[PDB]
Amino acid sequence: YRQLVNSSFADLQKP
Amino acid sequence: SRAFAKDVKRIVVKVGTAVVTGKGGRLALGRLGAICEQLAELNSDGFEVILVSSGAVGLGRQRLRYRQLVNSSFADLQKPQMELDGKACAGVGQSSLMAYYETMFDQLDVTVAQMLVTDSSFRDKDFRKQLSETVKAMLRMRVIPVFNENDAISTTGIFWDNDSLAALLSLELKADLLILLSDVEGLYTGPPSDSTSKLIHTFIKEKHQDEITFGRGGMTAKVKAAVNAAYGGVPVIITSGYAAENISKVLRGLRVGTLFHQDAHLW
Amino acid sequence: RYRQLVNSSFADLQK
Amino acid sequence: RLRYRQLVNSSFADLQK
Ligand SMILES: Nc1ncnc2c1ncn2[C@@H]1O[C@H](COP(=O)(O)OP(=O)(O)O)[C@@H](O)[C@H]1O
Ligand SMILES: N[C@H](CCC(=O)OP(=O)(O)O)C(=O)O
Repeated sequence: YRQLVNSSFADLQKP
Repeated sequence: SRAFAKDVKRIVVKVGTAVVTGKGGRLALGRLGAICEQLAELNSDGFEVILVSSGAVGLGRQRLRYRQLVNSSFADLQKPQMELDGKACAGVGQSSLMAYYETMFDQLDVTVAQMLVTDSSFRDKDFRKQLSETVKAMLRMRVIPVFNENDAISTTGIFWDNDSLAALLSLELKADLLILLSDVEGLYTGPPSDSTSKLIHTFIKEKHQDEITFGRGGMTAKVKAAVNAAYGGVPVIITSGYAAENISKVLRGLRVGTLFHQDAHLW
Repeated sequence: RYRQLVNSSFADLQK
Repeated sequence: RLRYRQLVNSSFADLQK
């Protein structure tokens, strides 16, 4: 979750 | 009164900011497509078309903002977000708009070329002739130029905005008409919001000039550019940019828009 | 608002 | 393309799950 909150939408696109 | 249509060959048309961008800053697809189609059919007929477009800044905001949101931490997407630099926007929006124009005109069998001139380089002497030579050659080649003020690199008391660019350009090119395509359907005796005004067919000084309300631009600059463009040749016409057929009926001799003619005292 | 943030979609963050 | 569209239209929490 911390990852999901300090990450950039683009990052979500990359595994 | 509008009788020059039997002579007009070289035409300069300007599309403002509220004619190219609709909702959200994206392109107004139908409006731009219709205007491009009419310009293409005008070019095919034999007229020489000069285009001075605008609206790159909005496209700018759009794509740049998107990129912002794309590369921004989810939580960080709530904290204050910087405002996109005006110059930075221009550098993206001009490219986007020029590419869209190129694709439409390649679909419409017309070839266009990019021509960016900064307004502070117009005091030079060699440019005064080089611009006239290059535009003459490209018009003889049946190629529609798309002039625009270069905002990516540049440097108020004086407003030398897009209207001034179009006016002084048509002063240089020795054109015939400088059509000002805008959201409104012409001049008005005050704001168009209320119902105590009237559409003005012809612009005579000592009947409407210092008797009407004039308000990065606005009609307080539109009128000041149009008067200077008018005196020195080149009658100008202001017409609504929404209507797709407006150019045709303007050039067919019909009575559409407002005239700023140097010999308007006769009419 | 963070609660709302979590609910919204990147699409919505825009507009 | 479809994955991009799915990610563009999803809830943060959904992105988590
Ligand atoms: N007679 C008038 N007096 C004052 N304001 C006017 C008058 N007629 C129109 N306006 C307003 O001024 C604005 C001028 O827009 P315009 O300068 O043509 O395009 P842009 O500002 O988007 O480049 C219009 O949106 C219109 O609402
Ligand atoms: N590049 C844009 C062109 C748009 C524009 O100039 O319209 P105007 O300020 O004359 O109403 C700008 O300089 O603001």
